[PDB]
Amino acid sequence: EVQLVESGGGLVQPGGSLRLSCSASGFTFSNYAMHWVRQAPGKGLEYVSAISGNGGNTYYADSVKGRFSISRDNSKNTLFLQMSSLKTEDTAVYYCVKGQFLEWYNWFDPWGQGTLVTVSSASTKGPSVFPLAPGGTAALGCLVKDYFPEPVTVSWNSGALTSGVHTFPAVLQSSGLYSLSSVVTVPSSSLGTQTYICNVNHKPSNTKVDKRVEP
Amino acid sequence: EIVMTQSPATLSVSPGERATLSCRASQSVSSNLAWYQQKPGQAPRLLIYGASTRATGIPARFSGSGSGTEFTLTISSLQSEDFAVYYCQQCDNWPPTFGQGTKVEIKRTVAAPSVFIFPPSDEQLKSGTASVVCLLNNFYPREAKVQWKVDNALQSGNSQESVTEQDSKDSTYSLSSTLTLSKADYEKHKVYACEVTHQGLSSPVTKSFNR
Repeated sequence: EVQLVESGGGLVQPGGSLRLSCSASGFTFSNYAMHWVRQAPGKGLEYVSAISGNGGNTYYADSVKGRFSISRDNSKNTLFLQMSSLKTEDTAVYYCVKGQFLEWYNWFDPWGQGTLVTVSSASTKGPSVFPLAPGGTAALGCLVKDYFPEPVTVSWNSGALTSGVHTFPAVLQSSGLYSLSSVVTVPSSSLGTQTYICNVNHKPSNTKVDKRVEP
Repeated sequence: EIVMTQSPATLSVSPGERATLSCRASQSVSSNLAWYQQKPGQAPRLLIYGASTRATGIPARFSGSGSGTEFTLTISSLQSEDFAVYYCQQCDNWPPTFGQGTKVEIKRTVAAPSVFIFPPSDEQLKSGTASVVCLLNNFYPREAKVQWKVDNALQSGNSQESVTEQDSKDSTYSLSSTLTLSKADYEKHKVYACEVTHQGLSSPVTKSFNR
């Protein structure tokens, strides 16, 4: 089976540079044009760049032309995207994508899993975790505030509590930091007797918090 | 540059019924059109190429049709996995362009949200900011309006919200809205209220607390 695996994504400042890699397997890499496509969080798909099978022809969307560079190593079956002259608007998941034999007027198949590039002036840091404090049903939760960059994971009771949990997409605040809420509905009669803990892990900052939420 | 326009923006379909998605190109691209499926948090995958050829491994219930400027993706009996976002892409012009996507969601009966309001914690107040959170839990359809009032003053520009993906079990949505105030501002006022408008509610519901 054909597999495409991107690496190299992460946080970078405007005025920095970043190199993405895509490792290809399961096909004769040098016989095929390759491409990059990106997707800003919550937005649609935007074509980025093309490279012919032997690397002799390259094409760039006007949005990245003069700033990004595409290249390929056919001996190592790798495709690259060099990102320079960066803008915050370059924040996106970047997808490696397999083309056909000639590079023009291709469709894209298959796609890599994607790698998230965050272009921002903000610096890495872990969240503060605040309680959303609570014979019927009650709601409680955790406010995972002021972290950067994405992503964060949230579980409840070390994974023992899954029913009724909603963990919301983060919002990007005007500060440049992210904020997310995770909630769960539980029996009102349990609020003072059952222990409810939200397990927050922010890998980019190596920050983990276990927060009990009580009335 | 060929402009691709998909319609509708969101298609609500009962499980087992047919879904028909439209894609229009601003010029003729013959049969040079592809369709992609993207499930939340996943990469897109190819469904259709050459307007009507199904990619390997794609179920038979997906079929593409059309030529020239008008194309159709037909999903003949929506299975649970099939609810996703669908993009078209012309494979004819040398700036490749995509449609903006059609979201296919499960249609179910109207369900009113349960609404909860959360004051800021004393811990957060110690650092000088107050977040007030309003939760709209397990409602359908997705359209809902949250209005924040602080001592009856409608808050505009002070809040952000987001919405979960459609729930796999009950096909509902949930929404969280955060109102941000400084500590000094939070302590100037007493009544904090979120008012929720939704098709499932005969009149707007308000949840509030006094600081």
